Amino acid sequence: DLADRFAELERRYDARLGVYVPATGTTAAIEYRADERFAFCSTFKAPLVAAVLHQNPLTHLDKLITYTSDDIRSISPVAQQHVQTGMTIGQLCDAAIRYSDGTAANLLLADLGGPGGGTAAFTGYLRSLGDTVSRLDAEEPELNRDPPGDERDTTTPHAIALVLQQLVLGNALPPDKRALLTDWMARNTTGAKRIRAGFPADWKVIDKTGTGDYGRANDIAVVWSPTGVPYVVAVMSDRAGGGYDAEPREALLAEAATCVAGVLA
Amino acid sequence: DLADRFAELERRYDARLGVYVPATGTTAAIEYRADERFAFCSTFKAPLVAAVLHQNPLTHLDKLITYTSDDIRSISPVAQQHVQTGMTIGQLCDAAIRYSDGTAANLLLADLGGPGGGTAAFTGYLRSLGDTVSRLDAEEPELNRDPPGDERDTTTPHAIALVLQQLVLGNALPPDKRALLTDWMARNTTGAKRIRAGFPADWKVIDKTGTGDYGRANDIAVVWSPTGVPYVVAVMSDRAGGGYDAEPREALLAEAATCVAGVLA
Amino acid sequence: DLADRFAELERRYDARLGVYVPATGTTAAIEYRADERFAFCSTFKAPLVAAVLHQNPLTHLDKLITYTSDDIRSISPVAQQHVQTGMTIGQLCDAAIRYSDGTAANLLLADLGGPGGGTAAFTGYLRSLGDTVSRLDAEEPELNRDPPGDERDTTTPHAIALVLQQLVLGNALPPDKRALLTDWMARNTTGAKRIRAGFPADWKVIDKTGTGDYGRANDIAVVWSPTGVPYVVAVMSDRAGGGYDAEPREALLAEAATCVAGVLA
Amino acid sequence: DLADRFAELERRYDARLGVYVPATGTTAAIEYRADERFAFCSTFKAPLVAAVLHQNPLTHLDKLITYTSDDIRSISPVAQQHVQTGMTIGQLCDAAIRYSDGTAANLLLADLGGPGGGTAAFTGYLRSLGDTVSRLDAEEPELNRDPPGDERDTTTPHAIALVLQQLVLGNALPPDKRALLTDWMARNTTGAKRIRAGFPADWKVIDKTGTGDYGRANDIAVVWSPTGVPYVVAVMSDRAGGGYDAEPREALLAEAATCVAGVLA
Repeated sequence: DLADRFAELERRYDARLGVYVPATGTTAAIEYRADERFAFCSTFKAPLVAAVLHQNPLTHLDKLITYTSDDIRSISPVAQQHVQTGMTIGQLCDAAIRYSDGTAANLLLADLGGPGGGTAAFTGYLRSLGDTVSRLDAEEPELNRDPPGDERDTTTPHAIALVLQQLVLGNALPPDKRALLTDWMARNTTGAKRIRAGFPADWKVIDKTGTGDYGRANDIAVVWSPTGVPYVVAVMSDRAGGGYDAEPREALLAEAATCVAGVLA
Repeated sequence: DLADRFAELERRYDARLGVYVPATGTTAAIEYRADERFAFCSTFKAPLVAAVLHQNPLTHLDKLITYTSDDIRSISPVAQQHVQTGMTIGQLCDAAIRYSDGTAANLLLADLGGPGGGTAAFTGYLRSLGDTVSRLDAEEPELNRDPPGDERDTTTPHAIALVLQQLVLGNALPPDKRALLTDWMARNTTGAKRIRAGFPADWKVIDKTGTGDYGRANDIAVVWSPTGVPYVVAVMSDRAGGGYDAEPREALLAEAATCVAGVLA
Repeated sequence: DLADRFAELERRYDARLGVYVPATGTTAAIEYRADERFAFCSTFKAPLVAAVLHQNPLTHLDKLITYTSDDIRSISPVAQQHVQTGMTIGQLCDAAIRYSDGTAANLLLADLGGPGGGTAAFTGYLRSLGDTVSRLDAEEPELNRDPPGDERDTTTPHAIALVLQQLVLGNALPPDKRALLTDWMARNTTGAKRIRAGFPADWKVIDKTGTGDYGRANDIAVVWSPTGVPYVVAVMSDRAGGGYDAEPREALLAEAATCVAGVLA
Repeated sequence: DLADRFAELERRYDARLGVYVPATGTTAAIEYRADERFAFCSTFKAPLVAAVLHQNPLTHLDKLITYTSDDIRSISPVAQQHVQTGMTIGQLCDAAIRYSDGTAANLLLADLGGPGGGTAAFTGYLRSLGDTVSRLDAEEPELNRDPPGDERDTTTPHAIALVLQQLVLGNALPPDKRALLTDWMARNTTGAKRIRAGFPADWKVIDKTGTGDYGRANDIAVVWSPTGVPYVVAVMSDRAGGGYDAEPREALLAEAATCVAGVLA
């Protein structure tokens, strides 16, 4: 009965929507286009910070990285502000999650090293976590604007929901590094009108958004019931039909989240 | 099926739940124990105010009313403070909507004249909105204490929703008088943890709570979707098994309002 | 010289304003009517929680205190919702500060015991702290409506600033108990349009507010420079000449609060 | 008095501070080093846009301007992504106000035509507004690195302040184009930590920042007191001496904006 509401919304917004909420115990797993590929956009920055955390001792966050004006090829609300002072790996993590800093993402990719600017190294991480589907091919800003139907720079709601579940709810990171990943997502500044807006205020919400061309708008999140149960909520959308220049519609994602919330209550 | 949910919430919370959302042009009506009598408790204070308004000119609102300390018989956070100065009728209106002032409701009843200190004149008024079910027989605070089974001082979620919908959305009052009600109901102080706690914050909510013995908790409220679509939501509950001292479980009404929000999104 | 802006502010709000900011290491005190008595109103609730915290082990915060609907003689946003279940001392503390709950403060005074329904014990605690001017005589709601000119239930901005400094910034409490009072003040709901509104958001502001008749309106707070210097700011006002029904003007306090920030920076 | 506060802030942050608020009817103007030259930096992009606006018709905003990868020489997070799409003038206007787009600056200058790649055109327009002092001479990013003492590419707080007042507050643009300026300015991303960070949140703030070398940081802004009254605040600063790569200190600009808020409150 919930796959009809989602469908009514797809036509309401001239958009395509994908949803996956992994199953807990006392509740069943919500899915809708759950295995249809959607473009990562900036949502990849959450496991990207998880990857960098994984591969290094905490003392590595204090390492200072330096960059030029030419490294700024995308919206960078923080990296634009320290071109000559540079920033430590730790701030790049802060920026990449809390401000969706495109440049910070691109440096953290580099910290991972390897071919393809670190993208292949990153897709390695997801595989390690059990994710046999996602793939990262470009850096910012290209990874937002692959053509519709192109499998490059894509994930599924099913697969991204489970990478998130392991990172914050599971054991992919040791607790000290996990709390860093969590607190960042919790102090995010970019998802106030998405899954955050579809849930009551006494539900805690930590999230990481993603936005790109072709009307793409995503929001992956972990939410906490007012009694303290956690649920993982992956919502994803595009409007590829209306062209590269199609505005995204955040309301669709907030409205989705409200259908989902009434189910988890 | 949304009715399996309300029976879940009943089991999880050890209660009897009652839900009625009038059908709008764009949605079908919600029903769960819709035409079962629940106790009014303090929810009658909303139709009470619109009664004094309906019979009297706006100038009536300045009739200062005086009272003794023996007239204070229920929770009356406001009446208690003016027991030597008195309160105008329009204060007793503020008093009784926003603080659920028991005593002020008793005065407001007396102001409607008639036998049983105005309860006859009041049920009388309800019937002019087409409501032949509900009745008010007691005063404050006895109406809160009727045994289960007993039909005195009872309404139903169907009955109360439609009355409310006439008074806030409909022409049951002219605009000048109508905005005094909606304003008090909007700046109410007693309902933060009920219907309000279960709709996301981009929804506007105005409510009047009621609470009494045998676990009685209610909230009648008019909500507004983030795009301005008004709905009407009547939620009532009692736990007439757990005893006369059974505690009311607000979470139940809040968990139920989230179910409704799922359907209206 | 900051005495000129204040006196200008007295004139266009038709109010009388008291202001005190104790002198920190590098900066000189700010005073203006700093020793003219002003009514406590509800600001006394914060050192009252201090007094209860002081005389009892932490486990005393679990004592269940039980009250009746007769005990509700004043605005009590939380105490009015737990008349049947009762409330613990730590619940009362939370209400007394974060919601200025009136009934909550009365039971806490009763926990202090002693003559005067506890007003004696509270006034003595203040002496212990160094305060030889303030005095609590009545309970709530009487303490809000002593007539102008009446020393009863009055403190001074001077005296209240030095009490608040010792509780928050000194050793008048031990760390475990002190960090409880701060958090309650840091998480207040009544203070958003006063000293909080007059300080840039990058400053941290914890406060307790007071409001009574004759346009009385105070706010007592500790603030933190965005580099972390702490300052104490006692601001108190009334409009007692306008009469018992004079409205308080919150913007006077925000604006006085902005005058002071300009000087702490 | 305030004059002494700004030289305090100068001593502590190790800069020379420049401050000018035009006098309004109600206030007397603030001046600190007000007619001393500081470097435009990015703040010229405010009058730059209004120049395109003034001279061309609205349709001109839809002229697409194509550019090469060689034309990217400054921090250009928006121009970096459209090297194939090109950008309309309206877009290069957005980029240059809200993201301080270096490479969209130049393009708009080249739209002003004439000699020096439109630097001669630009001052030209400045003089048509009364401003006899400021000159623009280079482009991005040369104009950000002129040595101290050099008069090229410089303005003064008194200078820039009155042009900004003409543009946002005055009649240097017909209201239809007057709104596109202020709108872009209101939704600016590059200046959260400067003047905005020094005025309370019930003050509305619009601004165009500038940054460069020798610790140069500026912020020109139009602020609105909570009652509705508008002021113009020009805040500039450098730290020549401490070196060419001497890091700029946003804190200073935020500090000084809090003293301004002190006087105007």
